[PDB]
Amino acid sequence: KIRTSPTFRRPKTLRLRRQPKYPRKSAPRRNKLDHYAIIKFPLTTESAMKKIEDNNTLV
RNA sequence: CGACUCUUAGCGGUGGAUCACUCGGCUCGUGCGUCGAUGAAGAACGCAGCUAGCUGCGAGAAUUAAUGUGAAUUGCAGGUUGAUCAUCGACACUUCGAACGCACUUGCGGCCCCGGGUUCCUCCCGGGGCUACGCCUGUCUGAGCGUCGCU
Ligand SMILES: [Mg+2]
Ligand SMILES: [Mg+2]
Ligand SMILES: [Mg+2]
Ligand SMILES: [Mg+2]
Ligand SMILES: [Mg+2]
Repeated sequence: KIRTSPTFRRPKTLRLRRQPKYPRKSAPRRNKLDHYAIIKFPLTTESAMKKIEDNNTLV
């Protein structure tokens, strides 16, 4: 071939993709942060009740 | 006289000594002599109907399963096919931390696979699995006017 540049760079190298012979974890972790765990409980204070009454919103 | 002061005694205060108790120490001896990338020691934050501390525990959060035991736990409520305790082999085990995508603000990514938008056509949202350094054996892809062999 021809060398038109004075510098030497590391040649392009083919690299494989991970192909494990066994998953490291037996099962995926259950999603502990779900919709039931998102909401804990509503608020019942004076400001919350007024906010529900007028602003059409929940707390 | 009366006040004040002093002494002694009774009683009452003040104080917490002495004595008697002791689920604590100290010392000696005996058997065993076991941590961690399958993530340790340590730290942080959370978890109880009423819970601050101590203790216990980890979003399955003062505990799940299993076994033994056999009618309680208790401060107040409430509700034998096994209550409560103990054992502990199944399961689970938040964030940091050797701490591991990059940094330490919990900020910013990349790749692959799923569920929402789509009805993959790409974005966007959610979920899951990987993405640290060094090193060993093997595999693949390479480099060298290094040593050569055929053209
Ligand atoms: Mg006196
Ligand atoms: Mg608490
Ligand atoms: Mg049980
Ligand atoms: Mg039982
Ligand atoms: Mg900064």
